[PDB]
Amino acid sequence: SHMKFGVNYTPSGEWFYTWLNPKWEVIRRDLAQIAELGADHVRIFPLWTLLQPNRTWINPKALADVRRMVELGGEAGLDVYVDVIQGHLSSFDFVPSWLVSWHEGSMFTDQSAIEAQSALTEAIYGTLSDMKAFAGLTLGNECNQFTDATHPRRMPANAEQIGEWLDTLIGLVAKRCRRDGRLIAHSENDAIWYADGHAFLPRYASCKGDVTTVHSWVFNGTGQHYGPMSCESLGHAAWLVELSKAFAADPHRPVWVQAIGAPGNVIDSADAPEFCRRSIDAIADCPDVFGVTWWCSHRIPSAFSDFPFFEHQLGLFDVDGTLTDVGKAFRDAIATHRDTVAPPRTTAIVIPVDEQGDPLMRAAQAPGGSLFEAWANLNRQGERPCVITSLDAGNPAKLANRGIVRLERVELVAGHAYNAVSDPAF
Amino acid sequence: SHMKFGVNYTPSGEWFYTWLNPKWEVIRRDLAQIAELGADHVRIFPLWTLLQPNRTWINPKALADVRRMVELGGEAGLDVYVDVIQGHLSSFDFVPSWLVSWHEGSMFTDQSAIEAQSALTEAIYGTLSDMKAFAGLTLGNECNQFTDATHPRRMPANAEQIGEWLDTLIGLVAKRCRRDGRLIAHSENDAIWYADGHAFLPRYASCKGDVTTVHSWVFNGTGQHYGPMSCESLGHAAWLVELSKAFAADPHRPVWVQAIGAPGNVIDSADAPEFCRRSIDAIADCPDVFGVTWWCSHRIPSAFSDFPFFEHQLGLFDVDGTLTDVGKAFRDAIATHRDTVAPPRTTAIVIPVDEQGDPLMRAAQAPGGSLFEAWANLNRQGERPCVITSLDAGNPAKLANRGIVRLERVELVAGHAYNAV
Ligand SMILES: CC(=O)N[C@@H]1[C@@H](O)[C@H](O)[C@@H](CO)O[C@H]1O
Ligand SMILES: CC(=O)N[C@@H]1[C@@H](O)[C@H](O)[C@@H](CO)O[C@H]1O
Ligand code: NA
Repeated sequence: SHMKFGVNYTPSGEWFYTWLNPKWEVIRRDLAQIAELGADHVRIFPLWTLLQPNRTWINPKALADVRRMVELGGEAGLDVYVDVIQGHLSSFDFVPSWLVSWHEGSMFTDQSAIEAQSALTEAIYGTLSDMKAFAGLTLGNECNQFTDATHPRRMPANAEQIGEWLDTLIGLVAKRCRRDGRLIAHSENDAIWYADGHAFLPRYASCKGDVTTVHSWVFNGTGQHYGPMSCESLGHAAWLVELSKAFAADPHRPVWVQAIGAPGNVIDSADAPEFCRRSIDAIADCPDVFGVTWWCSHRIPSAFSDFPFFEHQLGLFDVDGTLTDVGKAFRDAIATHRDTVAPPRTTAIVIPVDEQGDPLMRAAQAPGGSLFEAWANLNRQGERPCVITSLDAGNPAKLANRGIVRLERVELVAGHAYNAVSDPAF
Repeated sequence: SHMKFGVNYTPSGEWFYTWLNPKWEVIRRDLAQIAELGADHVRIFPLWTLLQPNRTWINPKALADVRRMVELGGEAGLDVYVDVIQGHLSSFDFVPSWLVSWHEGSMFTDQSAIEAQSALTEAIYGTLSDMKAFAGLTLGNECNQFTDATHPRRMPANAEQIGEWLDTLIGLVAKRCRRDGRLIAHSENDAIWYADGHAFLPRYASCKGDVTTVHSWVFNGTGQHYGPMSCESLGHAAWLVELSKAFAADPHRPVWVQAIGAPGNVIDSADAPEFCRRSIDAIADCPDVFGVTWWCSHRIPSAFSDFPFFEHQLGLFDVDGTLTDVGKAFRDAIATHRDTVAPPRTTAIVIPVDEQGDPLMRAAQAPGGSLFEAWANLNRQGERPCVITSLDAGNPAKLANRGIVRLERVELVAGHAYNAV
């Protein structure tokens, strides 16, 4: 099992505002730059407001521009994954006018909105279905943030409705994807792992869609509470990988670290290269990792305002296309880990779950929680821990299937370090 | 004093979603159709989300597309008025990501947002300043709806802050407009005239900017309470014209009926042509009317969803491009009233106001109110009433300046018909 290595593509010069009038020669250079790092894929992000400005009209020009960006990715030698619904990017919401204010509604429970997102998922897949470089689709970037209790314009949903939303949209394309050789996934931020009462449940990420996605951001309280270059912080992405597997029905389901960056609000810019290198060392020591997709390709121009300041500095390339120090670190990490194979992990911490396989207390596996710290401490001691649920602890078939020979039990104690946002202003 | 006649331009085929990828040959045909009616101007509506996707970046392609649309209006023989901030159109809000949810803010009070709207106003004027067909700008369509308490995502402001917002944005371009021969205006929905407690005040519409704008929509309770083809309904636009003048410092300031339609949620479709004709008859008998701008040019395609159903039928041309019966009525109204000059109105009903010139009770001038009905009843009787405030009533200079020789005082009685949506 060998990891893919890719980059989340932020267009240079105009960011995602480039979709209004893409500068195709710049986008061509951007993607060639990414390929020259040794990346094998990119993840790209069209805007929902431009794709679907009316509930029952999808803009053909927006679809054609997505196709053109995929085409240029292929011409650079990259596989291209497309996120369908943004939705949310870098602290900003892009919600079409037919779901705001006078037309406020929940994308998760309004049947007419669900039908619209279904039409959009089918239109994106159908537009791209003939492209050799089109590698797969994700429903959208961290869509669960819209339903969290923290959201200022929350779209309500209970957990059963979220399950139906995922099943509906994934089920539109899952059969096509498997027959065509493409991937279908969905993406939640870490509230799915950490926030008690959150309507997206851990098993949804680990059982629905073809691969589990995790987005690893140590500004979530981990870097603040333990230190930016602590083992808890450097190992955070590996923790999410191993945590997610506890909730998977498939004992070797791949886990995609679909976004990870070195955020300057907690990690000193001089440490970001080492953070990159050592975070990927830790990821590479987890079996069945689908790939690592760094956030992000290009710095945000300083002309653009209201981003959390660190978001500007996340790029592997600066605004002119020059490689940054983190870019150099990621390039070297790809070369280092192209054929790293991780050995099985055989000591498991046990997460108490209910009869449906859901955590009794997600706060216990959040930064500062008893389960979070049990894993981190076994990790620091060199024991390479994995994670199972209490239900599977009594299932020798799955245990033997994963090669687990030792169990570690701890009680639930909530952590209080978790940050649901990236910046104090939110 | 002669009226201009124009149309609010809704692009055929794709509505304002056309701004994503304008079909310029279709837009050229749209504007040629409008000119063939005998219209002399159009009002057009760029989208804020496309113009200013970041607080400190205005999209040059969006500016250039506005310029191209103005150019084609001129080539069709039309003057083009541009609304800067949409903002709000036909029940939908278009608010950039940097002012919503995690970035929620008030366009009326957040200084950084005010500076962004200032940059956008200057960029629109500067982009269009060399265009012969560019006739003027309005800050945006019914922007006050964002601060109304009825709005589900309200942008708060008190009346003093609204006044400063207007003064700030208008003052950016007012001198340039006067020097270049163009107009600067702002636009509120009728909450400014009717909604007690609303932070936009009547005198703002009648004193700030170069001309008063009124948008006349009888689904506001007038048609429901009196009947869609009652004199109260047919005269509602003329009423807004004459009511607005009471709060104007300038005794001959022009009043622009900048939007008026025959909404099918209260007016039977078979009656809409007569509603058009007779509403304009009443408007044409008010002096100092800048113009009448019908809502709207082209019907919204039935493929588009979530509009109030009546919005689909407001266009003068059908989805196939054929002239509707209301379009024929508007075309004939232009021919009828191109050279109508309204004589002075000399009998005034008096609006009690406080020392700042604000109504003591806006509900009394709202549908169902005593002042609203006193005007409609005098107009129905052929008395051609105008409107002054109680402050005016003890100012012989202004009274003489407007030619007012008779006053009618009426006791305040609140109306209850007003619909804010
Ligand atoms: C409002 C806010 O800051 N949201 C951020 C989001 O932009 C980011 O993608 C995510 C990563 O986990 O973390 C959230 O807290
Ligand atoms: C939410 C809603 O219906 N808003 C409408 C607005 O679209 C219309 O332009 C205006 C005309 O006066 O009346 C408001 O009530
Ligand atoms: Na529960």
